[PDB]
Amino acid sequence: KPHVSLIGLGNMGLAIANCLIKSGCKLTVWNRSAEKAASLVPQGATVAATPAECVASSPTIVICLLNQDVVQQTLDEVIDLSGKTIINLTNGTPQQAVKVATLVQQRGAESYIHGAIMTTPEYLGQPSSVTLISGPKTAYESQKELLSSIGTTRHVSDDIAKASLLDNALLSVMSGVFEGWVQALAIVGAAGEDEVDFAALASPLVASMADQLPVIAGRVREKQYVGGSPITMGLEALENISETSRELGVGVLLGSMREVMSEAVKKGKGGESIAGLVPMLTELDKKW
Amino acid sequence: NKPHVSLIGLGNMGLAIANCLIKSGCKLTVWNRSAEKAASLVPQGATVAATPAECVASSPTIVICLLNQDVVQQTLDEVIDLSGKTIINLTNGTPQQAVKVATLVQQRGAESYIHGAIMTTPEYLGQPSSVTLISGPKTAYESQKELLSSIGTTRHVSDDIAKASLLDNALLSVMSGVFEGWVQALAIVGAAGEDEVDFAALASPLVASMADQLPVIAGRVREKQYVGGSPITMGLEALENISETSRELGVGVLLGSMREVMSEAVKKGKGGESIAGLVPMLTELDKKW
Ligand SMILES: NC(=O)c1ccc[n+]([C@@H]2O[C@H](COP(=O)([O-])OP(=O)(O)OC[C@H]3O[C@@H](n4cnc5c(N)ncnc54)[C@H](OP(=O)(O)O)[C@@H]3O)[C@@H](O)[C@H]2O)c1
Ligand SMILES: NC(=O)c1ccc[n+]([C@@H]2O[C@H](COP(=O)([O-])OP(=O)(O)OC[C@H]3O[C@@H](n4cnc5c(N)ncnc54)[C@H](OP(=O)(O)O)[C@@H]3O)[C@@H](O)[C@H]2O)c1
Ligand SMILES: C[C@@H]1CCN(Cc2ccccc2)CC1=O
Ligand SMILES: C[C@@H]1CCN(Cc2ccccc2)CC1=O
Repeated sequence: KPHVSLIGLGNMGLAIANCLIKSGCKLTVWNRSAEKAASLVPQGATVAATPAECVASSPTIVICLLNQDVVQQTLDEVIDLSGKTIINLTNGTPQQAVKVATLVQQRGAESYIHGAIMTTPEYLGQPSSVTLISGPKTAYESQKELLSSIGTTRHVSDDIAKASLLDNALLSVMSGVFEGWVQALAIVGAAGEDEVDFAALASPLVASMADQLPVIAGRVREKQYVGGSPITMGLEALENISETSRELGVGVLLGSMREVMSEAVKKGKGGESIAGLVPMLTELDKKW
Repeated sequence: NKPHVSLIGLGNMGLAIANCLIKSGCKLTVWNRSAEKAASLVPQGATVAATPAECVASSPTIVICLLNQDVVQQTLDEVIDLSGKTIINLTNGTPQQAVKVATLVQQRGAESYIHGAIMTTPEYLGQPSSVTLISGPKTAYESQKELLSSIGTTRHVSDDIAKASLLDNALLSVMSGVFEGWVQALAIVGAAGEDEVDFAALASPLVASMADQLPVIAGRVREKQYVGGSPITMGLEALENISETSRELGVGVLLGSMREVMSEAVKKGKGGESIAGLVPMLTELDKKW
C-alpha cells in the first residue's frame, strides 16, 4: 500500500482521510486536536505526535487546514522535505500559495501542487465532485491516481497559484448566491410562506440566470455595458427589497451591491448594465 | 375589432410591453412623461395620449409599468375616474405599496386591480418561457389571461394583491446576490489576465452544483436544521481570502453584508452552523448589515 500523510482532520480533512483509507493508502495523520483521528484508528490509520513526524512517515503529504497561515505555522519546525511531494488542499489567496510553495521548496520538497475542492465533505469521493489542481503537469500526472480517491480532478494550470485564483472567483459567486438566498428565505419565512414551495418556484428562475452568466462574461470582456436593465432601475428594486424586509421586521444584506450601484449612478454609469460594475471594482482597491 | 388597451410608462420594460401588445393585435394608446419614447410605436398604429387621464379614457384595460410605486401614485393623483377600468400594474414595489395602490384604484371606481412581477428582461418579453407572476382576484386574472399571454407565461400566485410583489422582492434578492458574486468573480479573473468566457464555461457545472443546493438549504431553513460539514467560521475565512485575493490584484470587493452577518453569527455562538443558520440572524432583527 502506498504511504500517504495527512495534516488536518477538520470537516474536510476527515473526509479526505476516509477517502484515502478507502482507496487503499497506508495513512498517517496529524491534527492539533488529536482526538479528531478517533474514527480513523479502527480503520488502521497511524497518528503522528507532531507535524514533523507525520511528514517523515510518507513521501506524499496532503494538507487540509483552515487557512494558509495555519499551514505555515504547522510546517514551521518541519526542516526536511527532501523526497516529499506536497498536495495542499487549503483555501487561500494566490500569493499565499506562492508563499507555501516557496517554503516547502526551501526545505527540499520535490514538488508542490495546490487543489481547490469544489464540494462539501459528504460528497467528497464521488465522481461528480470536482477538485481543481494547479502546478507542474508532470507532478499532476504523478499524483492523479492518488487524487482520484477524492473524486474527479481538473488540472487547470501549471501555475501553482491558479487553483486558488479560480477558487476565490468561484467562491465569490457562491457567496453572492448564498447571501441572496438567505435574504430571500428570510423574507418568505417572515411573511408566513413555505420555504420549500418558494424554492420550487425560485430554482428554475435561478437555472435561467445561471445560463446568462456566460452572456454577462462576454459583455464584460468586450466592455459592452448597454442593455435594457439599467443600474438605476436595479438599484430601485434593491431599495424595495430593503423596505419589504423592514416592513416584515427582517434584516437586509446586499449592502455592498447597493453601495457600488449608488456610486455607479453618481459617476454617470446609471444607464449601464450590471456588466458596468466590473470596472468599478478593477479600477479601485475599496471594500464596498 | 382589435381590443383597446392603454399603457402608462414607456421605459425599457414599458416599450417592450407596448411592442408585445401591438404584436398580439391590440389597439394601443400610450402615455409617458417623455412623450417622444412613443416614436417607434406610431408607425405601428399606436395612439399617444396627452395625459394619464386621456390615456385611461381611451381603453377599458390599463397596463402600468413605471419606475416605482411612488411614480404610480403621482400619476394616480392625475387620474380621477377609473369606472369601467381594469388596472394591471407591472411596476416593481413592496407588498404594502401594492395594498396602497389597490386602495387608491378602488377609490377611483376601478372594476379590478391585479399586480404582476415580470421575471425577465425586455428583450425576452413575449417568449412563452418568460414568466410574469400575477396576484389579485382570480376572476380578474382569468379575464386578462389572454391579453397577458402577449408578454409570455403568467402564473397566478395568490388572490392576495401583495403576493406578486412579496415573491418579486424575494426572487430579486437571489438575483441581486448572484449578480454581486458574478461581478466580483469577473473582476478577479479579469484583473488576473484570465478570459471571462472561459471562466464562465469552467464555472458552469460548479454554479449548477450551487443552484441544486438552494432547495436543500430551503428545507433545512424550514426545519431549523443548521448542523452540517461547512461551518460559517470556515466560510468566513474563505470570504476574507476573497478580499485579499482582490487586494493583491488592485480589485475592490463586494460581499460586505455577507461578511458582517457571518461575523455576527460567530459572536452569537452560531460559528459552527451552516449557511441555513444565517436566516434566523435576519428574521430576528431589523438591521442593515
Ligand atoms: N468544509 C467544506 O465544505 C469545505 C469545502 C471545500 C474546501 N474546504 C476547505 O478545506 C479547508 C479546511 O476546512 P474544514 O471545513 O475542514 O474546516 P474546519 O472543520 O474548521 O477545520 C479546520 C482545520 O484547521 C485546523 N486549525 C485551525 N486553526 C489552527 C491552528 N491555529 N493550528 C493548527 N490547526 C488549526 C483545525 O484543527 P482542530 O481540529 O484542532 O481545530 C482543523 O484541522 C479550508 O481551507 C476550507 O476552505 C472546506
Ligand atoms: N429588466 C428590466 O428593465 C425590468 C425587468 C423586470 C421588471 N422591471 C420593472 O419594470 C419597471 C420599469 O422598469 P424600466 O426598466 O422600464 O425602467 P426605466 O427604463 O428606467 O423606465 C422608468 C419609467 O418610469 C418613468 N418615470 C420615472 N420617474 C418618473 C416620474 N418622476 N414621473 C413620471 N414618470 C417617471 C420613466 O419615464 P421617462 O421615460 O419620462 O423617464 C419611464 O417610463 C420597474 O418597476 C422595473 O423594476 C424591469
Ligand atoms: C461547494 C463547497 C461548499 C463549501 N465551501 C465553503 C463554503 C463557503 C461559504 C458557505 C458555505 C460553504 C466551498 C465549496 O467549494
Ligand atoms: C430579471 C430582470 C433582470 C434585471 N433585474 C434588475 C435588477 C434588479 C436587482 C439588481 C440588479 C438588476 C430585474 C429583473 O427582474
